[PDB]
Amino acid sequence: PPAYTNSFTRGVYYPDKVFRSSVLH
Amino acid sequence: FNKVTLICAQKFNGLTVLPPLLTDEMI
Amino acid sequence: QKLIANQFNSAIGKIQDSLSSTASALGKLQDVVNQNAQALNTLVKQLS
Amino acid sequence: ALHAAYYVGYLQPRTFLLKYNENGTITDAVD
Amino acid sequence: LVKNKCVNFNFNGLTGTGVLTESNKKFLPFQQFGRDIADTTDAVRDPQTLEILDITPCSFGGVSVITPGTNTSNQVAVLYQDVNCTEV
Ligand SMILES: *[C@@H]1O[C@H](CO)[C@@H](O)[C@H](O)[C@H]1NC(C)=O
Ligand SMILES: *[C@@H]1O[C@H](CO)[C@@H](O)[C@H](O)[C@H]1NC(C)=O
Ligand SMILES: *[C@@H]1O[C@H](CO)[C@@H](O)[C@H](O)[C@H]1NC(C)=O
Repeated sequence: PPAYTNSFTRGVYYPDKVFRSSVLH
Repeated sequence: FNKVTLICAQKFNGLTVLPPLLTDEMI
Repeated sequence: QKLIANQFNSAIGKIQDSLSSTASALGKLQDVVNQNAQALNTLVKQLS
Repeated sequence: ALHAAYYVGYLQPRTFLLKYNENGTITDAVD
Repeated sequence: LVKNKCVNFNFNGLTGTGVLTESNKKFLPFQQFGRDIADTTDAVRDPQTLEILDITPCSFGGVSVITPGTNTSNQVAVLYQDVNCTEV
């Protein structure tokens, strides 16, 4: 049986190769 | 002048920002 | 006279503090500066 | 390798608000 | 590669036209471009040798023509707004 659990915040990844800085995007 | 706040960031497309005739030193 | 001077000298002081401890006094000025810049970015983004 | 946890999510078309940092590393995000 | 001098360019199919300079903009190992609040290409990294080049628009400026009224002289003094005096 699948035992769920709480992802929290994981799973973010640089959506592109662009660089930015200090910029909420 | 501290409590208030890129200038060339919006100058990419002809959007220039002519300096004011009176300078914050004169004012 | 003496009293008033103090009241006035004191009174000046608080302004520094009113200004130092608070960013919300200058909202007006602070705003204009936004709305402009605010309106530029919009203008720029329109390029894309 | 048979003689250890692991997980699975599923990606969804969310829109996030990233926050890059000076070095350019995402230091936070908001769904 | 040329520097400090307005050039057309293409990098890796990224194109644009600018002044490619030397920049401390520490790009990420896999990061290709840079960009900027206005969403305008800024730094790049030289695909061959890996380094952070700025970019920079060309010049613009208006051209203002200062004149005492033609009634007085014919002598005008141009003013090139917002450049450093070379590209003249
Ligand atoms: C970037 O990395 C360098 C490495 O030492 C560090 O000094 C600097 O504080 C870092 N800045 C950010 C915003 O990550
Ligand atoms: C300017 O020159 C015109 C002729 O071009 C003349 O009519 C006028 O008197 C001059 N202005 C003054 C202030 O003298
Ligand atoms: C102007 O250009 C010269 C190069 O001739 C450069 O050394 C100087 O830093 C520049 N200064 C300004 C204010 O643009």
